[PDB]
Amino acid sequence: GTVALREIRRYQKSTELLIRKLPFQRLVREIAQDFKTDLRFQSAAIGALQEASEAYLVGLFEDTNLCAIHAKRVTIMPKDIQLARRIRGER
Amino acid sequence: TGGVMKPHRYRPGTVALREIRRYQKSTELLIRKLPFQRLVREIAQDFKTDLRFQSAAIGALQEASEAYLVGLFEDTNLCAIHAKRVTIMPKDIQLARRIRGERA
Amino acid sequence: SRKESYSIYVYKVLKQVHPDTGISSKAMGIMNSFVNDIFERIAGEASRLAHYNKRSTITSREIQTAVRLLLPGELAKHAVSEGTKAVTCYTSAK
Amino acid sequence: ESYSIYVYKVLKQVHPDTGISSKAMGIMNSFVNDIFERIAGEASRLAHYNKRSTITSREIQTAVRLLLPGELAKHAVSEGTKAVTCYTSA
Amino acid sequence: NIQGITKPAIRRLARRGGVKRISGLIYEETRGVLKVFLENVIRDAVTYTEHAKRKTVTAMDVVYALKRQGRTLYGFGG
Amino acid sequence: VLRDNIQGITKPAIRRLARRGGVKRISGLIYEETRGVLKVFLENVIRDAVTYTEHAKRKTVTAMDVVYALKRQGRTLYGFGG
Amino acid sequence: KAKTRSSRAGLQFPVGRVHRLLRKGNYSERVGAGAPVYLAAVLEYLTAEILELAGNAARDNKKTRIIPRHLQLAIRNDEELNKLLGRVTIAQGGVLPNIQAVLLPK
Amino acid sequence: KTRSSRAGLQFPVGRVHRLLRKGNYSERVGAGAPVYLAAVLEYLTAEILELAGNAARDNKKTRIIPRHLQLAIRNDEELNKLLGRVTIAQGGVLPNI
Repeated sequence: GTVALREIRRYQKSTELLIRKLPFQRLVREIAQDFKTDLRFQSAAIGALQEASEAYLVGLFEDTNLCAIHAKRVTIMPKDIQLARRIRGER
Repeated sequence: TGGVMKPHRYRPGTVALREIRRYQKSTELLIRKLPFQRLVREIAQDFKTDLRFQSAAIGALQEASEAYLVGLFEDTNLCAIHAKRVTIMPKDIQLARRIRGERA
Repeated sequence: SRKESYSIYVYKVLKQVHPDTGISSKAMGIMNSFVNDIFERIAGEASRLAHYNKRSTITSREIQTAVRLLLPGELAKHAVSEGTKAVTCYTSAK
Repeated sequence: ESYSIYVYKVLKQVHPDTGISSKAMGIMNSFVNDIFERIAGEASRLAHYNKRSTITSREIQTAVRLLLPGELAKHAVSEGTKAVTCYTSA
Repeated sequence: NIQGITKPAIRRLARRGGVKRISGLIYEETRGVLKVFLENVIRDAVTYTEHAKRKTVTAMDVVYALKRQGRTLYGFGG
Repeated sequence: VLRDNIQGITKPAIRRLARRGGVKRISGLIYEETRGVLKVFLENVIRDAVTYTEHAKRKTVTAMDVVYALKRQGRTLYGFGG
Repeated sequence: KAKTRSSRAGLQFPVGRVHRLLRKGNYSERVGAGAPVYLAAVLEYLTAEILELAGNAARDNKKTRIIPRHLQLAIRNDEELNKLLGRVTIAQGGVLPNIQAVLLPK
Repeated sequence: KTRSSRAGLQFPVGRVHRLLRKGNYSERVGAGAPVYLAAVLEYLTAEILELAGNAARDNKKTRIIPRHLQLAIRNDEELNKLLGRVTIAQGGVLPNI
């Protein structure tokens, strides 16, 4: 439990990206391949996608933590994920 | 010996589920017109007086307020169901507003 | 002065798709508001997207791309096909 | 085009001894462009509503009250008004 | 006249959303959030009217303000 | 060709992202759901970005298109132009 | 005989009106010729779909009157139409009947 | 000679006027609109840079970082209310446990 708070304190003060660059790059290319072939990508576009996806996931985890806190639990569950997404309006 | 046997009462929730079906089937306004009109005038008084409010503007405001409140209660019902309760509490209202972004 | 509306055309297409069904005045108002709102959305998206490529013209291409950007799913594809059908029909006549 | 020089001028006005990174400069440029787009678009929308073809100080002022929240907007409106009279008195 | 939004009315509004049980303390909370929402929409409609050089708020200002807040309303001349 | 690459988003990466959000304990079923959510979000952004590239007769996705597209999804990004 | 552009393209919606509104609605100095035809066709198809589903939903209710209730039913019961018209409130449309499963007694 | 010096502003009034003219918003633009818009932009940028410099000073730094901009924006009720739907690149998150 102690190192959980240590990880929270370390990562909430840091600003570098936490998603590894090359798997995310391959993921973006794999997703984009099935819309159009032979697609090129600027590096800045991949970086913008990485930053936006990280910000979105951080916000989703914060709202999910609020939902978990509501049910008198400390562990987040998938039902919290779809609860937050449903209330936030995603389908 | 002229007494009458009583039909007793319904369980808590039966008349609730009935009136749930009845109000979800019908579409009339649920807030009384005149108190809502007075409330809108009281809120509008604080900025600049002598402001006339067309009946259609008050009706549009009432429809928007009812839609907002119904949506908020649907989200709060989802919150209550998630916490293994059937009664909504103000903490669920605050949480629904928090996740919606309405409350900072 | 008068105020234009889409009431007659909505009634015409309703009579085309459902000959035995009429429509109330409130539903006419909702349909008019719906058509106007969709018009503003597509026109604004086309205007923006045209401004991105430093272009001065809204053509069929800009409207088609705006339709693909807004409409969600198969609806877009169906709309695009019919729109292309209308354009070539116009192009086939004079 | 960029707003780099003007942001540098106002930065050295408010903080002569403080520097700024290039990423912060890009952030400032994006922020200024976004705020400009919001205010100008809402002013145009107001001009379209009132059947007007001219954007004057009025619609800009009301767009500023519409978008910016609280005290901020008031001081901004005051600042804009002062600029207008400063323009008018020069 | 915030008390004019009476307890059966707010009970009906909660009932349309499918809610079975109502806490006793929730009514003040619903009155507060309704007041906040009405305050925001009324403020925006009032400044729209003041820009329009008018003394009477019309339905168009209300629908405009609501649509600008992402709460587009159909049926009132939009 | 690329096949089954979403698993490249590692489990410690999801752990770090949750730690940034203040989450104390993590269930074992969170990772697959998180991967699905990330895939949905990426697909939604990439669809609009590739449409913007196709209209301009370009063959490369630029940063501006990705910004414009997230802004069109209500996710405005500062720092990459606009 | 000066034939209307709507009759030329086989549409019911006014091509001239959308052309005038595009030209007068402060978007861009000049407007291409095919854009009003395309926009009118898109608006036609969409209004046809909405009115079709609404007439069907009225038909299950044994009614010959389309009311806002049927429009709300038609919009919310179709997945893609609900996705498109997500953030709109239909006046006098009501709410779809939905009661949760665990909300019910045992 | 310049309109900026006449209005006592550092932002370019001519640039705002040019963007309004070629931005396809309306047919004509009054003379007071670009001056007013430039003044609003200058006041807002001065406010946010002031709060960012204060945050940088509190963090014992001499150069403003996007971390400092994120902290300055998120610690201000009016600014974060204005910028609720904005995610700052390389900004991180606000420390909250």
